[PDB]
Amino acid sequence: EEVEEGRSSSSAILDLPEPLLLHILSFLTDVRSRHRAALACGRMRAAERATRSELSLRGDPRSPGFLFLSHAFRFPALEHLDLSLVSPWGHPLLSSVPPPEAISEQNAFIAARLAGCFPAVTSLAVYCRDPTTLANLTPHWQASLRRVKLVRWHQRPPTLPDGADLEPLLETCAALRELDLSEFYCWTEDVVRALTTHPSATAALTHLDLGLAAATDGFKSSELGPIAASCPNLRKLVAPCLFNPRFSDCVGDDALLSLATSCPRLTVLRLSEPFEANIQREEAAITVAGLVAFFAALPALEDFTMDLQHNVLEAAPAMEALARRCPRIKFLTLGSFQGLCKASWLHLDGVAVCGGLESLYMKNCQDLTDASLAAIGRGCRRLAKFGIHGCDLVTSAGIRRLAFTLRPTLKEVTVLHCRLLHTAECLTALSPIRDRIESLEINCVWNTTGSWEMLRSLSLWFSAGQLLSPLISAGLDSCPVLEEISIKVEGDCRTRPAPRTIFGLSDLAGFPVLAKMKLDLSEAVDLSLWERFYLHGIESLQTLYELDYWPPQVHHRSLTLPAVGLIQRCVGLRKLFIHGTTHEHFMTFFLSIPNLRDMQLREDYYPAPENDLM
Amino acid sequence: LKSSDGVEEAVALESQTIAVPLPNVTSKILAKVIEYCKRHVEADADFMKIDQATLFELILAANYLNIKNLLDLTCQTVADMIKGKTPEEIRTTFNIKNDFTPEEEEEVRRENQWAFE
Repeated sequence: EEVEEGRSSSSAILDLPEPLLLHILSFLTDVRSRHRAALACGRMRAAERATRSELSLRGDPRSPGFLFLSHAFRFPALEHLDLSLVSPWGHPLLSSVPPPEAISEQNAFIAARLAGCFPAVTSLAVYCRDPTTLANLTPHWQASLRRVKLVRWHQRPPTLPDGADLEPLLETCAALRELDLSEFYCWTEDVVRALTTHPSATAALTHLDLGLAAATDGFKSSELGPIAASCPNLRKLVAPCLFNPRFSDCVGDDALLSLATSCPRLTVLRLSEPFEANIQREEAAITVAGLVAFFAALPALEDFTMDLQHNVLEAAPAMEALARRCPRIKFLTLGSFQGLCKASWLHLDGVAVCGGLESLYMKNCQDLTDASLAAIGRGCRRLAKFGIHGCDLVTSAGIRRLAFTLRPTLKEVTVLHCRLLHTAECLTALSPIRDRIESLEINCVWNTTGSWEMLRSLSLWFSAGQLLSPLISAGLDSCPVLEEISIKVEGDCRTRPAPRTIFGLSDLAGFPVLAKMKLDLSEAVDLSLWERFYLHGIESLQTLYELDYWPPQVHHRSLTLPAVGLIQRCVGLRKLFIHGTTHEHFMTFFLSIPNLRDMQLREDYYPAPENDLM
Repeated sequence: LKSSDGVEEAVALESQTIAVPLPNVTSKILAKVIEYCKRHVEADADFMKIDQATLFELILAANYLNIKNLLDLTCQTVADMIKGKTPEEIRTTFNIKNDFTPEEEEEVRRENQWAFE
């Protein structure tokens, strides 16, 4: 006969050997929970500090408040350190360039303190205004620094020699393997000069991302050629390229084969064409026979993106080549490839033959049909993610049959700007996975005229002036686990909304766990009237916790006064990021919003405004 | 395999301490350990719907018997219990006394301020 136990002095969790407590804490990735854990008791504080694996530094590490923290503020196991978000956002961090002997020993001090809190860093992200930031910041970590990510949305300092931005890394950091320049504005010449003149450093590199703030027209054949040739050990390459054959230095069959031959070990390759404006059907210098040879040189390839404006024609044989020569291919994104799957009755062809595919994304395939979708559904039984963008011959019946046939497996769907697929009809088409779909991305196009049980994430595209409200009637009325929403507005102000009409943000109020919003109006264009239109009713999203807001775009992007007022009524916000500026003092947000913690003005677009002097 | 009390099969290579007595794991906990190892074959969240006390005994057993996979799931569960809770609710759940002075507590808050959430 069991008796009920009373108040106990012992704590099972604290009575575990301390290593087992560290092991538990190592599984806790929510930062707010980790901070809360450290506040529970002294032992959990030790466990939290001993096991934190990543941190994004908040505040100004030049301030006494940071430098004169206790030695208890120590993270001995921390691998990834992100300094790119330190205040004030985008200012020079530990630069030698004066905004003379004081700046040097103040720089040395901050660095030493950072190395004191973060002894074990193997990956660093840093906002990098000029190379002396790197010179001051890497001596403490040069032995162990494996991945470096550079962030700069500002103009390249105009007096720097070619490649100077990357020199301090390439001279000093012998453990460097991974270089992420996706958000780093520099010239393509900088990358070429640095990477072809440092063979010691460059021969060891395995991962390279060359997005360069999405502000270049693309790497040329004469730039990509030498870069590849100097990096024989590349396993991952992400780069924008010039593909327009009106330019003689464009990337074509020769430049592609030369990349594969110089970097035979590639597993991840993502090439894209920077999009201006108006290229629709103009052909690329990439041919099907060229791609056959190309894929045959890349037997380890697993993840392939070739996102073009310029067209590659009759690509099915190249897809069959991909399946045969790259037996590990799993992740495939193609833009402006034509003839991807013809779908003859007796056999599977093209992309339908790639049986190992887990993700498939197709843009601007003009001859992709319902028949094509039938073959892909029969051939690609492992598809977890499916997307189509600007595929004007696919119908709701193609989607519906694909969704039904791939029911065991399909979790993420994108349908964007497909001519025959309006929103209501496309939502109905997804019926076979209504109770299974985790992520959905669609553009909203209305017709004037079962819960989504597992839908965690929603991304929506709109034209300027268009309303959100009809989304509820269109079929997304019940979404019990929907926690994040992304809204992006395209087009120009050539349609004024009727007076007293609003976008309809308050119509998301019936989603019980919607905590996160991305509202991107940067490409949407009196600016205050438009902000009123889009933001009105944001206050009624009761569980809204994190907001990313991009105001409309004049080189500064300022929130108007009604925009500030409507955001300031979001009483649940814990995190607020404005990608642009405000005339308002940042404290008015902290005072209006009782539990606001993380707020920052992140001007993460090129060119970022210079605000340097006090 | 012997209990603390007094139970044998071929799945036993899953425990690396084994690779016949086990004096530190009780009969109730050994029955559950074997149950987890049987299921992990060639052809889980439910198994983890147990009380807090049994959970902590299972962590202890998984460590002792050196079952990497069992220790991971069992410890991941505890981490999920910590998530989303105030410091007082963490304390309540796990029966922790607050050993901090108010000044130490303020130091912890001031330090936490240096990371983004």
